[PDB]
Amino acid sequence: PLIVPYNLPLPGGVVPRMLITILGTVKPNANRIALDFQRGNDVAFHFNPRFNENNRRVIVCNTKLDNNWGREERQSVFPFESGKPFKIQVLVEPDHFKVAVNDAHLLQYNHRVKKLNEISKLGISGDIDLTSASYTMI
Ligand SMILES: Cc1nnc([C@@H]2O[C@H](CO)[C@H](O)[C@H](n3cc(-c4cc(F)c(Cl)c(F)c4)nn3)[C@H]2O)n1-c1cc(Cl)ccc1C(F)(F)F
Repeated sequence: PLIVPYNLPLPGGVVPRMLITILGTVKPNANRIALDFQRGNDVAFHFNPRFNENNRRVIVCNTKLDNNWGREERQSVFPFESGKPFKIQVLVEPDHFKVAVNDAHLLQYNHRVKKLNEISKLGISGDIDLTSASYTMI
């Protein structure tokens, strides 16, 4: 097992064709999950499934620069289920991050932070148990 919050180092940051794979299980009474692609204390890409925001399931994606959150990107397609195993894949593409859950494409998030090499850490937090987190260039 892996400790949560988990820090997956990205020495030399993200680069196109980098495939990050995370394997785990959502906890039985999960409230939220978060992946944080960090550039120091800024968050180039925050991917946040909320099991209950205003009584609705939603994935909120955003960038935090200099302590302030920008323009939220929201989507109602929500494949995570409490108590069930998951596989998240994040494929870094030239102009966006592609996100797939359990081999099904979920969403993409266009790069706001364009200096990709400075996005040096992936924080993985929230209501999950984690078994694997790594990346391979494809
Ligand atoms: C309203 C509102 N309700 N939530 C948010 C923030 O929305 C952001 C996206 O826009 C991030 O999701 C922030 N966030 C979530 C977490 C996290 C997630 C986890 F799952 C865990 Cl486990 C964990 F510990 C931590 N840390 N920071 C979250 O606090 N905002 C919001 C939205 C905007 Cl655009 C601007 C300002 C706010 C503010 F926070 F000030 F209120």
